[PDB]
Amino acid sequence: MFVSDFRKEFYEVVQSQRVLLFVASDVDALCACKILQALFQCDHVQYTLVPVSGWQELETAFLEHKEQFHYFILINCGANVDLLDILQPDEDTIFFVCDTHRPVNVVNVYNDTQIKLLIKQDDDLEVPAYEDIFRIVEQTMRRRQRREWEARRRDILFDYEQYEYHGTSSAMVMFELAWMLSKDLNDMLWWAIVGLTDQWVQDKITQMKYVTDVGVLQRHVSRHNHRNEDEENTLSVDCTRISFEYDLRLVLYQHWSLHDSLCNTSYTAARFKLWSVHGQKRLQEFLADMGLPLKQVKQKFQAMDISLKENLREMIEQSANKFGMKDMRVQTFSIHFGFKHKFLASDVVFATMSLMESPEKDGSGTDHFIQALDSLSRSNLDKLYHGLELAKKQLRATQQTIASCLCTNLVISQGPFLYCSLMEGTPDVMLFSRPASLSLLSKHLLKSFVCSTKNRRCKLLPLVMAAPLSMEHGTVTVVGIPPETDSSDRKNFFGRAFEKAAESTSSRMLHNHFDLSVIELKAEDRSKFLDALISLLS
Amino acid sequence: PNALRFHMAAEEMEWFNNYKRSLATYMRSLGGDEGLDITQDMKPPKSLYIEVRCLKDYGEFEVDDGTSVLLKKNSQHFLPRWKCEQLIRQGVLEHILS
Amino acid sequence: MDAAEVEFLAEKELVTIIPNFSLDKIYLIGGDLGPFNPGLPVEVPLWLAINLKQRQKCRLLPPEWMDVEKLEKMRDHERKEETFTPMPSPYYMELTKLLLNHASDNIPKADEIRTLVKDMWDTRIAKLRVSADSFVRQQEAHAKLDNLTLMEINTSGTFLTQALNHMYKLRTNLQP
Amino acid sequence: PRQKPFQSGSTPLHLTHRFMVWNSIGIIRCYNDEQDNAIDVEFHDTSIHHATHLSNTLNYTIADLSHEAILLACESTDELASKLHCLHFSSWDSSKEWIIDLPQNEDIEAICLGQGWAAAATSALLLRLFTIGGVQKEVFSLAGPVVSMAGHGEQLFIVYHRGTGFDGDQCLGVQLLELGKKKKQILHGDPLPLTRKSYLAWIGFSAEGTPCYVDSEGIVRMLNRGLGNTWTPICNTREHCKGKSDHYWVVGIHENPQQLRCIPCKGSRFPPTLPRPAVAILSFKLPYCQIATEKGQMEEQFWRSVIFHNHLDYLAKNGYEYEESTKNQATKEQQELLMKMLALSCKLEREFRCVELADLMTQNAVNLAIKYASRSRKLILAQKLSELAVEKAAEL
Repeated sequence: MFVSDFRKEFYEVVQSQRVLLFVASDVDALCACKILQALFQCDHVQYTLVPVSGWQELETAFLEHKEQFHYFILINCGANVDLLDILQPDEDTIFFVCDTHRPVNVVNVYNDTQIKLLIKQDDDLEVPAYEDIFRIVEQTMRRRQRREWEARRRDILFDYEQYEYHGTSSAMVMFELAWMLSKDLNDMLWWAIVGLTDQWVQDKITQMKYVTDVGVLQRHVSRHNHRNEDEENTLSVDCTRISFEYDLRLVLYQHWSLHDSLCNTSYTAARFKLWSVHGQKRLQEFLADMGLPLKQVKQKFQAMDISLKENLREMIEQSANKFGMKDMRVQTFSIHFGFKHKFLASDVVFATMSLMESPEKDGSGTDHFIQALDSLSRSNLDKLYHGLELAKKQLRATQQTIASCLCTNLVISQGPFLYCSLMEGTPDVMLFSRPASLSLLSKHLLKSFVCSTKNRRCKLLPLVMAAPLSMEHGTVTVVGIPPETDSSDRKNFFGRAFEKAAESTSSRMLHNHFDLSVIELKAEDRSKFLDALISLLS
Repeated sequence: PNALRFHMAAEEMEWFNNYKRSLATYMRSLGGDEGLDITQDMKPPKSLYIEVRCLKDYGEFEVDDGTSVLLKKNSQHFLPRWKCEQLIRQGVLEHILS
Repeated sequence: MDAAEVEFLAEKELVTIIPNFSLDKIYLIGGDLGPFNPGLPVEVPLWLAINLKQRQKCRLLPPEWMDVEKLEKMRDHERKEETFTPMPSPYYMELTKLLLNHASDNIPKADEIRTLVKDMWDTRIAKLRVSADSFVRQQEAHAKLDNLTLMEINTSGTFLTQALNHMYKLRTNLQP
Repeated sequence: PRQKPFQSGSTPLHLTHRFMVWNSIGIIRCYNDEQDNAIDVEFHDTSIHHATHLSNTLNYTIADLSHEAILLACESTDELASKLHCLHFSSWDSSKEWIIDLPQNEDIEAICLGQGWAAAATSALLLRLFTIGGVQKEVFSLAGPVVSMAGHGEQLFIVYHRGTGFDGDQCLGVQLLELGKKKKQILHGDPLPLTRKSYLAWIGFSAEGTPCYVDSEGIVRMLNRGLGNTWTPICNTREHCKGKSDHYWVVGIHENPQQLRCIPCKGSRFPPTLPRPAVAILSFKLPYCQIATEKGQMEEQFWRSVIFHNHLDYLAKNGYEYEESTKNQATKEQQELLMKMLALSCKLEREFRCVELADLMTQNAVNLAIKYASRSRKLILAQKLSELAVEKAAEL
C-alpha cells in the first residue's frame, strides 16, 4: 500500500514495539538510518540494526530473526522486486519499505496488509491500474478474450519494468517525518543534506530534480539558521551552523591543494584533457590567466596566501568561460562547528563513501559498514578526518586508470554499445574489485571518453564494463550505464538486457545486489553471454 | 571461562564456590523479594536506554518477557542498559553511542 | 571519589525549563514536580532537564548567576583576593559544562560564559597548590579551606592526603 | 492623534525580526530584510501541528494564530490587491489553503480568528466575515476606524475610534458581537474605559472566553458579566515594575487557574525577538482599598473569586461545556471568605456589618452564622441573622 501520513500510520504503530532495521550499504542509506536512530533514542523504542549487503545476506538475516520480532523496516532495499516470496514470511508480520529504487514492483502496490510503502506518491510514478495486470462454446469464446488480456499484460509489463531510476532520497522522507513530530534539529538537517547530495554526487538523479530539492531544503536551512539574525555575535562559536553556498565544482579543494584538485575532478580532467601532454599546457594557461603563482597553487589550500583567496570563486568562474566550461558553480551547503572545522556537503560524502569501500579488507562484509556509520556523528571527527585520506588516495588512483584506457584505446565499439575491460597487471586495479566502487569508475570513464573521441556515433552509446572479481571461481563483474549527455534522464535499461541474455545463453550469472545492473559472470561465459547480448539489444 | 579455571589450584575452586555461594546468600537477604543484586550498577546511570553493538557470537540473549534476541557479529541493538551491563563488562557487547 | 560521581551529585541542582508537552503533577520520592503546561516555565532537577532536552521536549534557561556581566566581576574579585572567595553555586563547573554542552543555543554568549568560568577555575586551582605547599613546607597539622567546592577538592585530594599520611608517619617514628 | 490599528501580541513593523502574534496557541515571527522575507510559525504544544515556515513573497504584515488555522494579511500595492490568506492546517481534506482579494482601493487593517470563522476590518470601514474554509459570510459597516480585533468561540471583540479625544486621551468604543445561529450585538459601541492619557495596548479574550484589554499604563481590565457588562480592573502591571522604563508585554490571560502570562521588558514596551524571552506569570489583584488590612485583603479575594467565575455561568447559558466541580469550589471558596470576614466584623463589634456579609451567604452559611452568633453572646445579631434567614427562604 501507500502510507498517506507518516505520523499516524508508520510511527505511532512502531512507537510501542521492538522493531528490526535492515540497512543497505550506501551513503544515502547511512544518512537515512542515522535520523531514524535519533528518532528512536528520543522516545525509548528498542530497535536493532542489521547491516546487510546483498540478497543472500538479507535472506540469511531474515532466517534467524523471523520469530522474535514481528515488525520490520527495510531501508534502500527491496522495493524493485517482490518481497512476499524471497523471504516467505508469515501472515502477522509487517514490512515497511523506504527505498528509492524504481519502479516499485507491482504486487507490492496491491498488497495492503503486509508491505506498506513510505514512498511519497507525488514522485514520477505511473503504476498501471489494478485489473490491467491482475486477474459449451462460450467457454472458449471468452477464454480467448482472457488470452488477449494475458497478451496485453505481457506487453504492459515490458512497458513498465523496462527502465530503472531513483526517486527522492530516503534521508528526505525521514526528515519530513522528523519535522512533522516537531523533533527536528540541525544534526538531523545535515544528514538530510548529505543524503541528498550523495545521489547527485553518484549521478543517479537529474540536475532539475537536484536543484528542486535544494530549493526545498534551503527554506529549512534558513528557518533554522536565520533565527540568529544579529545575535550571531552572542551565539556560541562551538555550535553548528549550516549555510547555503554557491561554490565551485572542484572536489576536495579545501583540503587538497588547488592544483591537485583540478587534475582530479572528473569534470576539469575531461575538458582540459589532462592525460595528453598536448593539452596539459591548457591548465598552465588557465592558471596564468588568473595571476596564481605556480608555487602557491601547488601548496595546500589552507596555507595559501591570504591576498589571493579573496575572490577566487569568481576569478575561476570567469576564466572558465574563456575555455568552454560554463557549469562551474554549483549550489551546495556547508557546516561550521568550531574554530577550525569547515566542511562542504560534498566532502563528507566522498569521505563516507570511501570509508565503506576501503580496498584492504579486515573481516566480514559488515566491518567497514560500522566504521563508516561511526564517522557521521560529531564525536568521531577522527574518522572523518581519516576517511579524507582514503578519498584522496582513491581520486589519485582513478585518473591513473582513465589515463590508461584513453592512451591505449581499450574502449571497443562492439556495436550498439561501447565496451571495455581491465588487466590485473596494471597497478591499482585490485582497488576497483568491489561491485560497488566499480560503477563510479565507469561513470567517470564515460564522461572522459565522450569528451575525448572525435566520432559522432560513439558520443551517444551506453558503456558496458567488466573487471575480474574472483580468480578462484574465475569470475568477473559487469555493469551497464545509460547513454551519457548533459541532460540525460538517468533511466538505465541493462537490468533487463543482462537477465534476458543470461536466459538465452543459459550461462551462470548472479544478480546478487539490489540494483539489477551489476552481475557476476563466469570468466568462460563472457563471450557466450556478450554475443547473445549484442544480438538481443540489436 | 576455562582460561582462568585452568590456572587455579584444585582447592581454590572450593574456596571460590564457597565465597560465591555465601555472597549470593547475603545478597538475597537485603530486601523482601529476592533482595538487591549489588553486583551490577558499577557506574552512575546516565540515560535509560543504551545502544550496544555485538562483538562475538552468543547463542540467544534473553529478554525477560520471553522475547529472545540473536547476537550475530557487528549488529547493533537498542536495549535497556538494565540488561546489557553484565555483557558489556565482559567483552561481548560494546557501548557505542557514548 | 571520581569526577563521574561529583557529576552525579551535581545533577540535583534546580534549573528552570519551558516544556512543550502536557503532563500532570508527578510525585517523586524526592519531592513533587509539575504541572507541565506547554509554554510555561517550571523548575526541575538537572538530570531531568538534560534528559528531556535530548529527547527534544523542552527549552532550557540560563541560571541567573550565569550572566556575562556578574561573571566578569567574579573573575576580577577572585584575582584580587588572596583566599578562596565564595562562588555562585557549589557545583559551577559541572553546571557550566552540562548546560553549555547540551543547551548552548538557548544560552546567549555561551563562548564567553565558558571562558570566564575557565578563568575562575584556573585561579582557584593555583591558590590550592600554594595552600597545599605551605602546609608541607612548614609541617602544619591543620588547614582551613574556606570556600572550596567539591570538585577542586576531588581533583587533587587523593594525592594530598596520601602524601600527608606518609609525612605523619615519618614525623612520629621516634617516640617509642 | 488617533492611534493606529494593531494586532495584539505583535512587535512593531520596523523591526528586522519581529513578532507577528504571540498568544496562548503559539508564536509567529517575521524576519524581513532586503534579501529575503520569511514567516515562521511555532506551536507551544508540538502535538497540535509541526513548525511551519513560509516564504513571505506577498509581504504579509498582519497575522493571527489559532488551533484551527493560520491567518495572514497584506495591504495592496500599485499592482496587487489587499489579500487575506488562511493556512487551514487542521482541515481534514486535501485543500489546506485559500486566499481572497479585497476590492480595489480596500486595505485590510486588522484581522482576528474565531472558532471556525475569521474576520477582517478594512480601510473602507467594513467588517468582512469568513468561514475558516473560505466562505464569505455577512458584511457590515464599522462606526469608525478599527484599532484592534479579537475573537473567541462565537464572540467578536472590536475596538474602534468612536470620536476624537483631547489632551492625550483616546476616544474608543467597543462593539461586542456573538455570531452564533442567533446573532446578538452585546455592546452597541459602548465607550471603552481607559486610563487618562493612555492608549490601547492589547485586547483579547481569556482562555475561558471573557473579553479583556490592557492600556499603555499597565491597567488590565476584564468584562464583568455579573455587573451589567461593565469593565473591572483585574491587575496593574506597574506594581510589578521597578522603573518608568520597565513594562510588561501581555501574552495571554487565564481565569482558572488565575494567571496573567506576560513578558517582562526592561527599557522598552515590547521584548526583542532574540533571544527567546521568558514568559512571566503575574497574579491578578483588583484595586481595592486598604488591601494591607485583613478586611481589605479578604474583600479583594472575594470579589476576585466572583468575577473570575462568571465565565462558568456564560458557558452554561450558551450550552458550552463546563465543570460543575469548578462551580462548587468557587462557592465554597467564597463562603469561607465571607465566614472569615463575618468573624472579623464580629470581633470588631460591627454586628450590622455581619448581617450585610450574611446577605451574600448561602442559606446553609447563614444558618451556621446564627449558631456562631448565639455563641459569644451576640443575642441581637443572632436575631437579625435569623430574620435574614427567614427572608432568604421566602425568596424561593
